[PDB]
Amino acid sequence: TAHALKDPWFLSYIPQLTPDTVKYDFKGDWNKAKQALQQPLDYIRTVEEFWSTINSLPKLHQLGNGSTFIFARNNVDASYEAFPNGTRVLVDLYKASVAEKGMDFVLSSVLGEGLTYDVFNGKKVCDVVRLSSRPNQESPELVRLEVWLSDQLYAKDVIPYIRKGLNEAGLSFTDFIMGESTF
Repeated sequence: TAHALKDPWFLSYIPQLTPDTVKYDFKGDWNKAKQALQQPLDYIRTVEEFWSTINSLPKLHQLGNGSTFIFARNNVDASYEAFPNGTRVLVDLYKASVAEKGMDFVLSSVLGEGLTYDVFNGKKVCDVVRLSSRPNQESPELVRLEVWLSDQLYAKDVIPYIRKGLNEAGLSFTDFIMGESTF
């Protein structure tokens, strides 16, 4: 009937979340801007819900610069403070079209627990996936995906697995760039 995910995931939206907008809100306090700007969207509990939610998301680049979608395992807080020995595997997707093929690969791999059994040996290292509109002068449709890891030790294994998966999803070397930002 309804095919339950290993864990439910909470989907949230932060409109035009830029490092400059946190000046309008409390200077230091991130929690203030978060409580103010963040909108809840969906609670994804099943595979059927996952695909309706994914295949019904508004295009990131068509929402303003800095606009962010957050998928949080068991409704956890997507804050860097929550994962002290953690990191975030970055994927920059240059076109709007490739960002769609890339998001499908990464979200199915994470929420579908592909990463868990292929890279983490059954451990739930990933609890957050973030997607944001990050245009630049050269790339107006630029989208950033972030795969947050509980432990940095797995990043060196997550980067080639995601890269191979993206190349297998039909993305070339120029379609995306792999990155890493520690916590």
